[PDB]
Amino acid sequence: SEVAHRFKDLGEENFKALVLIAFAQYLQQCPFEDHVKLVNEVTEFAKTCVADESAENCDKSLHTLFGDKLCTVAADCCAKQEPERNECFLQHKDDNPNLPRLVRPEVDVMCTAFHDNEETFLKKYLYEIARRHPYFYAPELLFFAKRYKAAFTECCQAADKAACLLPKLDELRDEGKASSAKQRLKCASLQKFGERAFKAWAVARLSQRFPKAEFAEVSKLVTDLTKVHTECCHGDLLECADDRADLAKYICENQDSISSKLKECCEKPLLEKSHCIAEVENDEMPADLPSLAADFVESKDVCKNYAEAKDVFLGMFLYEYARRHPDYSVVLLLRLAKTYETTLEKCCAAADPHECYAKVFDEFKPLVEEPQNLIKQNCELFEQLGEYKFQNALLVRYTKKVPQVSTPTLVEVSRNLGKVGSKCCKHPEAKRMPCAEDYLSVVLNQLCVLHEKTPVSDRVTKCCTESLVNRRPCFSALEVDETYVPKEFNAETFTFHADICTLSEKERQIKKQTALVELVKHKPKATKEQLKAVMDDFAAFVEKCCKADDKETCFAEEGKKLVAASQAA
Ligand SMILES: CCCc1oc(CCC(=O)O)c(C(=O)O)c1C
Ligand SMILES: CCCc1oc(CCC(=O)O)c(C(=O)O)c1C
Repeated sequence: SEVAHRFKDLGEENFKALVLIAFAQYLQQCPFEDHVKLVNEVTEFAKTCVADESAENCDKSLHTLFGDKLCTVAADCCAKQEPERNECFLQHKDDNPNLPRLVRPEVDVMCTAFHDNEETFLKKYLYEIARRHPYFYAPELLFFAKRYKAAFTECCQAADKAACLLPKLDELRDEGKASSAKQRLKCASLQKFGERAFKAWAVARLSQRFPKAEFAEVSKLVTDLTKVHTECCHGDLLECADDRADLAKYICENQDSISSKLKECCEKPLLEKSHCIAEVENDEMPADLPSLAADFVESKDVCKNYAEAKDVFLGMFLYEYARRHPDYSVVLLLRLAKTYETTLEKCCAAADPHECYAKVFDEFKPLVEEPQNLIKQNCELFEQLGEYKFQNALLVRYTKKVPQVSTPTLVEVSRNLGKVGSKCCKHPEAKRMPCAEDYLSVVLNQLCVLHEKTPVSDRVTKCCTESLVNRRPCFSALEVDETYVPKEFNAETFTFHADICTLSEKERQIKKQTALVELVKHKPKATKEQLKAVMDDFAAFVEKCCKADDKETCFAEEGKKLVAASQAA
């Protein structure tokens, strides 16, 4: 029995949680009650299996069972069988489910609901997160849940909870979104590009983090990590969590052979141990390391070694280059590796290979400078404009690049891209590139998966599917879509009401940014000069109307003077 297997390994508490997440992720629209129902029914069945490992259908695979249990509450998907049936669900996951925004009751109600029923208050948290983020890294969701519990458990018995809980909950919402985004990139890499693409990413990333580890060690770590994510991304949450535990054990047992910063991590609870290991900083770089040119460009055996085991050889190149460049972003290292490979492919087919591939490092110089100049520029701009204005600048840029993309996606993607400014610019040159460019890769992947749902721009498609590692350079190279036909104004789109006054300070900027997008789509060829001079107007329209006697009509009146002056510029 497979269910029995995993149950013992995970226990009843984790087993129940993971199954709840699996269900909320497949059928995101179904109510909490129903999932809870199916979870218990499934959990009890598991209990009978532990005992009689041949009872009902304890012989079956998790998918069969899980699928049949969901099919008692959903249709075409359920008509199919085994493989096809499961693939069906995976394809129907919704990255942008039409779910009501989630509002949180006053501190008092929460603590009551938490204290009264603790298991229920937590199961609902997992449910509400899993259904909105169909790809959240399961094992990590269990880690946030405990952290969530610790928040209430501590803050509800204090002097002023509002002050103690609200903050800690915000820190959790944000970090939970970042995590969700990082994991969405991992699944997309695996699902749209193949495991080879993910392995390459892992080697480079783990080699930067574990500089002292041996190639054969990193390779072992990479092979295992790949399996973990291959399972979590395919919906095999139980085995994923299981496998992820093993990997954490291994790493801790063999610390000395991997990194010296793993100590603090291995001295804590499972869930906290895994999370800690995944986020540990880079170990110090080994002292006396030879020059890369030695074994990779000067040696005359290059082509022979490349021919013998193209995969191991390139893998070794990446590890060697990555380990000594924690200052480079993972995508840049992958671009370098791609450049080196392309060179051996053509060069090793020449008369004198050596001569041909002798200057490959001169091919790197341009690739290393592009990212550095981009970062240097944009951080200088960020420092001058501040976050809000920087996001506006990016908003104008991206809309002009890909005007067809829906206004909600553009606004979300641009705001996020703009956060790269606060998140990375404060770091010194040395750590800026990994921070900025790898973060940009997560954000642009967001754009790509949201866009794939309803394609409207061949330019977004091409840049999203051509190369995983070149996405950022592809997007940056775009300027203005010259074939784009300007949109025609819509009264409703630019009519500001008094309801924007109740909305939070941020919910306002968001509205103004939404208006800026619509503007740009209407006047692509407009300049940043006019745009600014118009934005400041909208600001005025809010302050007036919002504080001017009983006026819900000012919105139509003040809005009239607005559009009038807006149609003029
Ligand atoms: C095996 C090395 C430690 C490690 O690293 C990662 C990826 C973190 C990242 O993406 O940078 C994980 C994980 O995904 O669970 C673990 C465990
Ligand atoms: C901090 C980096 C974020 C960033 O900055 C730019 C402006 C580049 C330029 O000045 O051309 C882009 C982009 O064009 O896509 C991105 C992404």
